[PDB]
Amino acid sequence: GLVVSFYTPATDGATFTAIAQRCNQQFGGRFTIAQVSLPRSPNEQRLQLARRLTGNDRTLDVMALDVVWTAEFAEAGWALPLSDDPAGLAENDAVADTLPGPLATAGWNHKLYAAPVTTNTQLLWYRPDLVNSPPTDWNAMIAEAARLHAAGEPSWIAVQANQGEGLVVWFNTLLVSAGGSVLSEDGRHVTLTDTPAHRAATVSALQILKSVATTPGADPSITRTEEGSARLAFEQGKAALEVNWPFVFASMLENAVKGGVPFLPLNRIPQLAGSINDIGTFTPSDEQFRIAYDASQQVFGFAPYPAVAPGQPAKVTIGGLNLAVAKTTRHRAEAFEAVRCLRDQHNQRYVSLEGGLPAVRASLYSDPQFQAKYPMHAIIRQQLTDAAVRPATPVYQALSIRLAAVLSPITEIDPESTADELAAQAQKAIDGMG
Ligand SMILES: CC(=O)NC[C@H]1O[C@H](O[C@H]2O[C@H](CO)[C@@H](O)[C@H](O)[C@H]2O)[C@H](O)[C@@H](O)[C@@H]1O
Repeated sequence: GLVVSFYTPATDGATFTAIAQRCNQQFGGRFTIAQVSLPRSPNEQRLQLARRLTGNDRTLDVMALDVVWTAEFAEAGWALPLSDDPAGLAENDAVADTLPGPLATAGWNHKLYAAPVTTNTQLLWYRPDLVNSPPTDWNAMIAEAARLHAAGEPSWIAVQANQGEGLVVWFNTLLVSAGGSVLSEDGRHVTLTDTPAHRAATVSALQILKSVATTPGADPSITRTEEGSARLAFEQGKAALEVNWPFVFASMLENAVKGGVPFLPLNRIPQLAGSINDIGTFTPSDEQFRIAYDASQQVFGFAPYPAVAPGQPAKVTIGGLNLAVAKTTRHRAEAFEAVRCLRDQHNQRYVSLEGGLPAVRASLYSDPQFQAKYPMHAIIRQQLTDAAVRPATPVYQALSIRLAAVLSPITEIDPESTADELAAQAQKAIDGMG
């Protein structure tokens, strides 16, 4: 039969490949889903997809889009509205049993242009052996890092924030948690410094970035043009504190069974031998998962994202992937059917438990079988319930590029002047000038 192309980020290739294979057994010769990988950064995923769309690549069918691209891909007509499904089933499937935050990321001008498949929110990860209590706010984070430095322990605070979208996500979380916002609701005005309260929020966020940057024992990966991994920095024992997406859970066990984690020698447990499947994925039995998790809990713990204002949780920036159908497709019906199968219950369980990507199906967070294998479900769902959002605007690419260029390196942030520079660059971005 025909082939529905399914473009996903390369680091999520295998996972989605597996999901496609499952769905391929359910169509039975009618058509086949073929996964194709896109580069690692959201900007490059966007660039590849945009080149194929403006180039009228008629072989491009289904796209796994970062939540930040919806607006653009809706305004350009690149992502077909879900109401363009010839079967008329896409919208109802997308809203059914799906968390409202992801759905909000999938909409534009009161219409859905994608069906959420994965969502994302950052947690705090710590070494319970070296850190007696997980810090609840960012000043506590700085104090704990300084204490670990004074104790000769790893004092890095591992944040996946080099000079790109990760840094913008960190800033957005800090800013919204402080009561601020990059843009107005309609995305037409810059709200970083337009009122005293807004400017105060921006200044507090920049101050937190600067103080984390210059904390005793700070990571030297920020003062360089690096592609460093906070996940691997934690897994190598260089950091006892990390804020990152939940996939680092699935990584930690997996890499520990492969022998790649020094302080967690899961590879030396005979009962875990063979728990790595033939394509390199940690697929434990129930008892093997119990063994691995109970061993990991003495050196690996999770906690809510640190608050900005002590006394209430943070507003954590939402991320994830929404499934959209490209306007270039020759088979709208099969593309939307594939979208529906790719996000069904079984594949959501798989994408969360094996792929490390938070599911969007609300039912799963109320499923005890799922909860027993995904111990972070409660914190994830609560952080998704009151999540921060990045601005939804068709010029988000230029906006994020300009904001990242100003923010980095965070060692050079001067809160007041940097706030003014951020507002000016954001204005340039939204003026059709970025
Ligand atoms: C480094 C960073 O944080 N960039 C911002 C994007 O982070 C998330 O996406 C990345 O991480 C996911 C794993 O958790 C992975 O599936 C994606 O392929 C990565 O691009 C987040 O989901 C995105 O919305 C952020 O834009």
